[PDB]
Amino acid sequence: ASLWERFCSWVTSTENRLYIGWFGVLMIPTLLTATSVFIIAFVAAPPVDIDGIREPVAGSLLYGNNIISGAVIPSSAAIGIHFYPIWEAASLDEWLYNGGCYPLIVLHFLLGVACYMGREWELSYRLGMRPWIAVAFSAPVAAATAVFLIYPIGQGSFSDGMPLGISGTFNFMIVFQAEHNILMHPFHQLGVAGVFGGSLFSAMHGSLVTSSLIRETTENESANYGYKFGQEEETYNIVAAHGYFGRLIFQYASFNNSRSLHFFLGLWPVVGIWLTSISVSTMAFNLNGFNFNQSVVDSQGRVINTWADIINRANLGMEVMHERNAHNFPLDLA
Amino acid sequence: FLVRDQRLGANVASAQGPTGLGKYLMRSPSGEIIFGGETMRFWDLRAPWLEPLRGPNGLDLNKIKNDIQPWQERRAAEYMTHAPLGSLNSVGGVATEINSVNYVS
Amino acid sequence: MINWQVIGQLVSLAIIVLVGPAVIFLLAFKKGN
Amino acid sequence: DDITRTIPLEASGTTITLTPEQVKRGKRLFNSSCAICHNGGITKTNPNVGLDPESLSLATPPRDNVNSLIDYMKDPTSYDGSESIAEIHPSIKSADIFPKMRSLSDDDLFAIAGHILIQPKVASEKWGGGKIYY
Amino acid sequence: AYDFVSQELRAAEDPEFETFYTKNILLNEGIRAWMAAQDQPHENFIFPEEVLPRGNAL
Amino acid sequence: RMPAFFETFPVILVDQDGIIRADIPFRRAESKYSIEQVGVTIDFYGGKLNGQSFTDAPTVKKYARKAQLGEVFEFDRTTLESDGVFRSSPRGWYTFGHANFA
Amino acid sequence: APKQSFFGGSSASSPFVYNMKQTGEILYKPLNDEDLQFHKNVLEKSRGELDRTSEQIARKSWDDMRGVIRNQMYNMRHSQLRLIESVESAEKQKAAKKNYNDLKKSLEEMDLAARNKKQEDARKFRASALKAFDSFTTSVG
Amino acid sequence: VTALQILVFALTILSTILVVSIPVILASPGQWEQSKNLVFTGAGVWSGLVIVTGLLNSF
Amino acid sequence: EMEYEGVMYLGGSDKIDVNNANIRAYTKYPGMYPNIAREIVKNGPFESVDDVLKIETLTATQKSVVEKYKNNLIALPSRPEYVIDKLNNGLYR
Amino acid sequence: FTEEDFRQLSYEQVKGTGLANRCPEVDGTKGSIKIEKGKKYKIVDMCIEPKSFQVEDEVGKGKQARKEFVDTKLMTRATYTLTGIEGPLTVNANGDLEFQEKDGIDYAATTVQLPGGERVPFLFTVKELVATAKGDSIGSGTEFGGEFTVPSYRTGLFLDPKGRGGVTGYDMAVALPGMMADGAEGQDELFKETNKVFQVTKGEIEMGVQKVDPSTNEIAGVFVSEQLTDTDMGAKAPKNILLKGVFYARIVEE
Amino acid sequence: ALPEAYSIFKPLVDILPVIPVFFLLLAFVWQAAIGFR
Amino acid sequence: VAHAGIMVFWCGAMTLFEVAHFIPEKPLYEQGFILLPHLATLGWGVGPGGEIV
Ligand code: CLA
Ligand SMILES: CCCCCCCCCCCCCCCCCC(=O)OC[C@H](CO[C@@H]1O[C@H](CO)[C@H](O)[C@H](O)[C@H]1O)OC(=O)CCCCCCCCCCCCCCCCC
Ligand SMILES: CCCCCCCCCCCCCCCC(=O)OC[C@H](COP(=O)(O)OC[C@@H](O)CO)OC(=O)CCCCCCCCCCCCCCC
Ligand code: HEM
Ligand SMILES: CC1=C(/C=C/C(C)=C/C=C/C(C)=C/C=C/C=C(C)/C=C/C=C(C)/C=C/C2=C(C)CCCC2(C)C)C(C)(C)CCC1
Ligand SMILES: CC1=C(/C=C/C(C)=C/C=C\C(C)=C/C=C/C=C(C)/C=C\C=C(C)\C=C\C2=C(C)CCCC2(C)C)C(C)(C)CCC1
Ligand code: OEX
Ligand SMILES: [Cl-]
Ligand SMILES: [Fe+3]
Repeated sequence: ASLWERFCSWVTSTENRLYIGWFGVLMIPTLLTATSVFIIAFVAAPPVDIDGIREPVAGSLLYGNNIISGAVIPSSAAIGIHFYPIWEAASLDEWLYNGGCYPLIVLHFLLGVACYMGREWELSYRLGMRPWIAVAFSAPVAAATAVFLIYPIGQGSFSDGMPLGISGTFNFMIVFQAEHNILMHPFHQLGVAGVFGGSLFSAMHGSLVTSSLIRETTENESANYGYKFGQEEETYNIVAAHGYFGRLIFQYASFNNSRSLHFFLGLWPVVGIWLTSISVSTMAFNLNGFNFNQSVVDSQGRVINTWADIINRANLGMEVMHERNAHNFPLDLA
Repeated sequence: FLVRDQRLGANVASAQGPTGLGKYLMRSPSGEIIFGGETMRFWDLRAPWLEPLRGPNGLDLNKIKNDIQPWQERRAAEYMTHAPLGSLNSVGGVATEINSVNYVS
Repeated sequence: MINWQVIGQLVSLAIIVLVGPAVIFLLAFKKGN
Repeated sequence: DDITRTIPLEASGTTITLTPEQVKRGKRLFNSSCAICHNGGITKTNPNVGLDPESLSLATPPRDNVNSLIDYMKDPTSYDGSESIAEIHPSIKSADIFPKMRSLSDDDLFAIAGHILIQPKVASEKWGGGKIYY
Repeated sequence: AYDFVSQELRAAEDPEFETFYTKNILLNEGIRAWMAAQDQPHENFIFPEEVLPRGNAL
Repeated sequence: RMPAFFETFPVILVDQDGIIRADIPFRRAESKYSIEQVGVTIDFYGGKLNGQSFTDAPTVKKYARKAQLGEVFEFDRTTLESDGVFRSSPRGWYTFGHANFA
Repeated sequence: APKQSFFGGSSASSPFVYNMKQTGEILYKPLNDEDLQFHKNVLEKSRGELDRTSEQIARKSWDDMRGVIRNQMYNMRHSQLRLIESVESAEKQKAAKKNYNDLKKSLEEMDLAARNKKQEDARKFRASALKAFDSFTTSVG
Repeated sequence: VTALQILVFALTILSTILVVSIPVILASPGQWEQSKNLVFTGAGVWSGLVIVTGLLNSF
Repeated sequence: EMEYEGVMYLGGSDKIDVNNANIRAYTKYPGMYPNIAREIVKNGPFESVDDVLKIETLTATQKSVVEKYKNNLIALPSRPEYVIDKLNNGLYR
Repeated sequence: FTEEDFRQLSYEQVKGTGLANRCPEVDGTKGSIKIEKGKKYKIVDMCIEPKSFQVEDEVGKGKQARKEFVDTKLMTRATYTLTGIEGPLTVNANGDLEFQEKDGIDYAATTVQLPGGERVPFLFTVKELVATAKGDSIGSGTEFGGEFTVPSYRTGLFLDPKGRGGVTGYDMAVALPGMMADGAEGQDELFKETNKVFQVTKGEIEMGVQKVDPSTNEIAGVFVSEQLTDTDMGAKAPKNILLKGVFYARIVEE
Repeated sequence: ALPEAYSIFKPLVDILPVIPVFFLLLAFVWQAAIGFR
Repeated sequence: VAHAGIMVFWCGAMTLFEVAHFIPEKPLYEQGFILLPHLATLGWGVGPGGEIV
């Protein structure tokens, strides 16, 4: 009945087409200015001095750059992790040369998915249900915090963060594995077992549902037309798909509780991407991966190479050739 | 390496570094005299072994040239080699170093 | 030439592992908990 | 293996035999007292003079023998014998400024300097070369 | 799908055109020239230290 | 010669034992042995340059980089407007189509 | 048969220091004549740097005189510690222990008058730390 | 002094009996209503022996 | 440049060629690197080979140490691309 | 904003504010500096700050039109001034009082942007400056002037985007190996973007004292500097640039 | 190192930080002995 | 307070674990010490220049 409560009951109303709740008062204007700067600086941004060595990199669609090469380039390394908005520049094109578009996208995108994560809580409150889909979105939000914010916090400049582009992510991965050895890190090792394991259990659980459907349908028409939406009964025998997979491996290697099965779908990729997002952030403070270089020695003391040395000859070759004229001293950030 | 090439007789300013910028001594974006190279991102460092060489406008080019007392070369050569860069099995290096030291900071 | 340290480090580890399931193993035996 | 650890003692070619214990004593003391600056014969803070078999021979006392390396850690000089680089390098003379040199004996300077000459005999291209031989 | 031939003609005909794709090609020649003496030892790649592509100062 | 697996290869010169003698180096400073240091001479035989031998150190490096491609040939490439990267044979295009269809 | 060892038996790969004790004498003497002369040598150097602070108080440039008390005189409290644990008697050691403590207290009050930009207050803390420096040197002999 | 050495060695012997037999005696169905100052005697001699080890460390 | 005829003098041989050679090319001769080759790269001999023996601010025992290796030095026309990185060169082991 | 007002500031209040590169004025007139013909002399602390970067561009380019210096905008940061360009002044040509270059931060690598979107980089330097002025007194007039050699922007060991360089680097477009496999008249000869030339050109300066002080604190005057820009190691033609800002110096008696 | 009276107990204080890992694993032993009720 | 006991029991057992492996020639950071730098910041045992006695 108040002049504010009539506004306060519109924001927290579930009658809208998209939910526009109190976390959506922050993520709608921040993502829309992380979209409007990303779309413009992918098409028509000028070349950006990323390294602070006065050699600009041209990553927008006007300057060549088919879309598996274009990127919103990160900031200048002379700027560093200094706060660089538009009003702290002498002009708007001087702001574009130092790569000001990268912190304007990535501080609004990170603040937008942090309030997407609260908005994913918020509709699970107004609809009256269990609220932990915000916890499952905390694995991509941390992983988008690890490559974009925490790796620029630990490693100095904002130029070490991931470029907003497709070929920039492949450049970010080769430079990372040169200096941090992420492939032999035991927490990235868990994350690819939650990425392959999560891709296994999607192809495993999604198979055993669709292979044990009860036929509420004809022969020639599509199978999906037999599940009327909002029905009460289950559309597949859980007891037959359990008796399938209890014959495949053995009887007690399979969940005939479908709630403990579906929790195991929400636990294996989400904990794995939680451990990847830690690993990139602990390698941001240079707690690197395992280093078994030159470990195997014979009785005379001659070095016998193992399989971690042939990784290292790759790791050294992408170490001397990344940042090919940005180094003046023999050790990399030591 | 500002010390070592000055001890080989270089004018350590007017370095003419490889990209055209300063190799040893450089200019900060706010206009201070800072160290050049990749270490220009860490230009806002206040450290007690170099702050006796900073004047009001950054690093003084006269105090660097003369009063560069050898306890600072002790602390620079120690802190360069004792960098926070390690491994999970405690190997000190730039992640491509052979193992002969157990040091993570 | 006897080591005398990892003898002492593992004879004290055997004391330590005989503490935690020496509370529970007597408590299972005596119906307490 | 490891039958010949026949490093030269001083000039004119008198040699010495190290023994197995003085080599495990040497490698464990070269590590964690030297090898944070000399990881495989390089010098990390002065890389154009290192622990090569060639570059140790081309000094004004040639340091390819153990008796000029015992005299090195007791009293260091520069690469041309003129100055005394002791306030920027750890030694027995400067063991007040460098606390790692405070406790080790003369008998394990022979073990440390036995390790500098053994390493080009078993790891010849890798010792003193940079990362190219890693 | 190694290279974009539109951008290799341009980067040879402009010595200030650079992208993350063009930085990704130089990282591949670091991998293929440093690992080759160790990965394929039957070929006997006896590359000296002056001819393999290093960057600057490291 | 560069093998088929590579795409860029350093132009190193070997004798009949495998040992290097000249390398046309990437780093000219403190290069221990180069094309003009050891002074290699090209003696062409057969073809268009039957008997043309020259010891000019800039012109030896030109036909040194080409001869790691296997054999030198004069190309007419103002006809199809050629771009300069090696294409693939119909032996290798058939096998891409047929081992992916199968 | 492989030569295997169980929890000791110091071969080339055994990571145990229950063997490998030191045999010879410690050839660094802990307080000899050569570095005690070097501690006297830096006391000639450090007294010239506190003498040099007076012209930078008059020039009112603070980051020189807040920096020149850390530039050469960083190894001053370490060398003043080594001189007072070198003397023989204990009742003369109290006289050197007290004015080393009255030096340190005087020195940082000059630093507190340096950050606050107090020219009239830093000139008395400079001269009080100066005569405490000369009171130190005839206390240690 | 080595008389301190056997004192703190007697502390680690007595606290090994204390850390096992205190939660056995509390969480039995009996043995707590009967033996409270069997624990507080053992806890008293443990806190007693620390004080005796404490000012003997000054000497 | 792409072609340079004086590349065999810059190290990896004898005949250092003092005008555009690096400071660490004098490491291969004993008694030569740290402070006696300070005055060979500073106030350099851009005249001839025997201009380096008539150079000043040397001790007379330093001038005799150059005389042991007089045939391991030439004088080339000074290229400006190598004079700039005469002291650092970006070349560490 | 003199020297004696600037040295009282702490580093914690100069850092970040853009005041650390501002070429400190003075406040003095009715003075002179006498330079004796026998005594030794040195300029020290010679801070030089430009303003209004202007690149000469053609407007007609056929006939009947000049090359008007179009005003640009600065593009890097506030990194552009020079600091501490000391050098000996006591040499005296049949009068003239010349000072040669000794050391200091001679150069500052900044880029400016023309109208049209093209960014020209240049190396604003005063390296090898030999500036003479008529007379023996210094103050309120007595314009110095001399030639400085700029070096090239990139050095010889600057690697390209494709790994080519002058001192280092590849000597062929190695990503186009079929163009290298031609034997006659097509063997990457189209590219002389490959042969990198470290070329060195010269620039002129002329500076007026415009104020003095008879004790120290020499000029806080103005300067006009004509100069070439970056040629990309001999790939594109350099433009002329005209800089006109404020320098400041200090003569000590040696 | 340790004080010279307590230097014999150096094998005792080498595994005493590992005891807070054992207190987490004691709760799984105590739950399994009662039968996870 | 059982759990507040095991926080203090870590601080008791780790600080005795740091000082058992002390080796006084090395600095604090070359041995992986994590609670002894917290006590040397408070000035217990630290001398001039950063060395501890
Ligand atoms: C077979 C091999 C293999 C596999 C399976 C993986 C797998 C993985 N790697 Mg890995 N890697 C490999 C080889 C491999 N790698 C090799 C060989 C290298 C060395 C070159 C690396 C180097 C490497 C690095 C350096 C990193 C990884 C990372 C990762 C993880 C990426 C997925 C993730 O966490 O994103 C999680 C999801 C996101 C980040 C997306 C966030 C989504 C946000 C919240 C919203 C989306 C906005 C969007 C625009 C909206 C849509 C628009 C709408 C209109 C539809 C994953 C575990 C990364 C990692 O673990 O940390 C992040 C990482 O940093 N790898
Ligand atoms: C972020 C924090 C989150 C929590 C993380 C911590 C908990 C995670 C578990 C990690 C801890 C595992 C147990 C501790 C291992 C190290 C102990 C050690 O040996 O120190 C290793 C150290 C080595 O001592 C070294 O000495 C050197 C001196 O020359 C240096 O001073 C080194 O700094 C020093 O580390 O001491 C020992 O050698 C003790 C050996 C005693 C032998 C028995 C130890 C048994 C310990 C494991 C018992 C099983 C419990 C395992 C966990 C079970 C569940 C999987
Ligand atoms: C809450 C509702 C707010 C209004 C609607 C939102 C409109 C969103 C606009 C699109 C984004 C534009 C991004 C700027 C893009 C950008 O970078 O602009 C930068 C632009 C460039 O400046 P110049 O480079 O020309 O600087 C001048 C110098 O170069 C001259 O030497 O600055 C402007 O011209 C002014 C633009 C802001 C003017 C805004 C109006 C100011 C009035 C404020 C009123 C406050 C009251 C509001 C009451 C609620
Ligand atoms: C066991 C200890 C050590 C040994 C045997 C050792 C050995 C040597 C030797 C023989 C030299 C050559 C001296 C010369 O030719 O003039 C040298 C040079 C050098 N060492 Fe060490 N070293 C030790 C410890 C260290 C440490 C810990 C550091 C790091 C602080 C260090 C830094 C240097 C430097 C900088 C040089 C080069 C000197 C120069 O440039 O003139 N040394 N070392
Ligand atoms: C003098 C000294 C010593 C000794 C010491 C001692 C003897 C101590 C004692 C100590 C002790 C004696 C301690 C104890 C502690 C304990 C604690 C701290 C506990 C805790 C507990 C808990 C935590 C529990 C929990 C739980 C519950 C409640 C129920 C169920 C579950 C669980 C199990 C989890 C030595 C020789 C070493 C050295 C020198 C010094
Ligand atoms: C101070 C001290 C002390 C104390 C100690 C303590 C306090 C202890 C505690 C505690 C403990 C020590 C505990 C224990 C634990 C144990 C163990 C032994 C571990 C583990 C186990 C396990 C791991 C198993 C598990 C399982 C089950 C059964 C169920 C499920 C499955 C599984 C397998 C998981 C004393 C007095 C002696 C003296 C000396 C020093
Ligand atoms: O830029 Mn991107 O990045 Ca990973 O590092 Mn540090 O800064 Mn550069 O380096 Mn090596
Ligand atoms: Cl650098
Ligand atoms: Fe399902």
